[PDB]
Amino acid sequence: AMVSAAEVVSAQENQTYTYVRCWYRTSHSKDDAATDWKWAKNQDGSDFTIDGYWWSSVSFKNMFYTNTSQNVIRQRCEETLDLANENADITFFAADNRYSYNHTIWSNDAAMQPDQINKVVALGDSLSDTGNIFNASQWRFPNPNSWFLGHFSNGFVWTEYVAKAKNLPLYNWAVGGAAGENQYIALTGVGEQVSSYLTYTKLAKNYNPANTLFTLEFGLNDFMNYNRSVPEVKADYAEALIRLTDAGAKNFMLMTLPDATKAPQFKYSTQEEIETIRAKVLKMNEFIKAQAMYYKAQGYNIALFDTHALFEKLTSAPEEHGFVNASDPCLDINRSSSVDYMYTHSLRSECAASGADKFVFWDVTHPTTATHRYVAEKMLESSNNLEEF
Ligand SMILES: CCCCCCCCCCCC(=O)O
Repeated sequence: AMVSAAEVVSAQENQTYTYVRCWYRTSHSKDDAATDWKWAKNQDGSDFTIDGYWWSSVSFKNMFYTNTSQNVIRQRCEETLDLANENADITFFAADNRYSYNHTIWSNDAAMQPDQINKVVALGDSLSDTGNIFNASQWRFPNPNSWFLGHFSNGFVWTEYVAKAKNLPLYNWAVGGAAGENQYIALTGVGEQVSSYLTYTKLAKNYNPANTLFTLEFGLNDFMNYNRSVPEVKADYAEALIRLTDAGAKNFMLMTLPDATKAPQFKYSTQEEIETIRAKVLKMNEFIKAQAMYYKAQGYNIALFDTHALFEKLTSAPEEHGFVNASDPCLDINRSSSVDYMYTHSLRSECAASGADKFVFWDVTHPTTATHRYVAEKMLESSNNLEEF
């Protein structure tokens, strides 16, 4: 059951209030990842507060549960900041004071919800993480001057673009790792993400898992550091889907893995290492397609997007997709060291000239926010903008 019914009522009845931290990109340019924050206000100038309750598992990572909708909170942030900036890329969190870390706000659903997708729940790695490893690392990994507030990019990741296009709240369980290295590998596992999603949603009011759109992508971390073999990663992926569908999940956005060996990171790897990872990716992608077919045959709503085929096109012919460069990071990083994520980096001259929206890669591994937007747009086109869901 994860949390007893008694524990749930006791936590839900422990009613209180908290404040809202409104984050925003300080520059009008997506070349600058730097952010700042302001407390949300009401139109009369008074502090905006939200009512609800706190809950943390043995993780001690506190989530605030409110009846106030994500749209109302976003609206308060937008009006408070009054930034005539198209690239403000506003995000928000619960915080009692300046000492507080960035707590996720869960907006409780109404008892009478229509049978329709009303939220996005993301699971995965640094292709989806919006702040979990950042929060875990105490706002250090990745550096907030060169990576957009805990996202491994210069802005929003594909899940945020998918959720925004559909005007849906996004709740993130994805956790960034370290490409080609062993840092955080016992903490980033999809098993722990599914367990966490199953524990925290038990505290939500009127939660109907049938109304959640689940996104899932992982396996590249394990293939890059040799932590889990192809069959071990296939088993982990199959387990995540078994556990989620057994817990009432009905809707999934699945994707094949892009060939990470096409990223700037692998300029510094040996050909032997590259061919090994490429082969694991190809093997995993056939399994992902088989899993999508398996759940579709059982009557689940599955949208499978071939991200692998898209990144093959993006890296071989960037000019056909609106990019000038798919071979270098936009940031002036010329090695593959996890240590670089702790520091500030200038843009390399070619990226300063063209703008970050014309580069496929932000750093040696991760796509820029323009690439994330393109992937989101291509996925939304393949799924005919909520067709099966
Ligand atoms: C060709 C583009 C490839 C994009 C690779 C994205 C990085 C995958 C995530 C692996 C690191 C991690 O987050 O644990």
